[PDB]
Amino acid sequence: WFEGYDNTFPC
Amino acid sequence: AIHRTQLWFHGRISREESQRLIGQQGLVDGLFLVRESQRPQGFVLSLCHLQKVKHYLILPSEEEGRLYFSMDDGQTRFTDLLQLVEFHQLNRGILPCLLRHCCT
Amino acid sequence: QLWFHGRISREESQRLIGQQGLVDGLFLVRESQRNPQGFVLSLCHLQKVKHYLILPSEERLYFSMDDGQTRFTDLLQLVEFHQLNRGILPCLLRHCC
Repeated sequence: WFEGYDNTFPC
Repeated sequence: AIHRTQLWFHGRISREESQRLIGQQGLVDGLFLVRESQRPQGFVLSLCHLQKVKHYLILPSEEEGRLYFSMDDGQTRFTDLLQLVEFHQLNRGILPCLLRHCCT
Repeated sequence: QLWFHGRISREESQRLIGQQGLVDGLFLVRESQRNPQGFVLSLCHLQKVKHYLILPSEERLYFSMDDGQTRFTDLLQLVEFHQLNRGILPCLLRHCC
């Protein structure tokens, strides 16, 4: 993720 | 710099302004624009899905020694924003829907 | 046994990897803080260190770096798998820090 954004992917 | 020739590119506008613009054009699913991040070589893809504007960070990295862009910390990489957009018109990748309509 | 560094900070891992050459595929696994359950895969690519969360869940206990798409019964299996295959990674793991 990126705090403050809606990105969702393998962390 | 070719992204400047694209109509979905709004250069440096705020998140609030991007959600007003997407609103103005009717909050259609896949309505989208690309803009500058407020603090460089970084960008945000603002995309409407289910009547909500979501914001996807696009960050630059180097590589021997040429820049590319990514939304997933380098798992998927693009030479420039046009390539990224064109990819995501056909493939959702990390996004919740396809990029369907340019927000001018 | 080499690649598991028990608990060390993120920075500490960046410094360890750093002083071993910042080479491609240089890696280590550590416990996170917190999630005592959680782990992190610290991996060097292009003289840059990245950190990949490894989270456990239950179906049967398993670990994943990508919310259940790719599962491993323990950490060793995940490592061995990623010596051959990239998975979500930028390069293979080949050197133990």
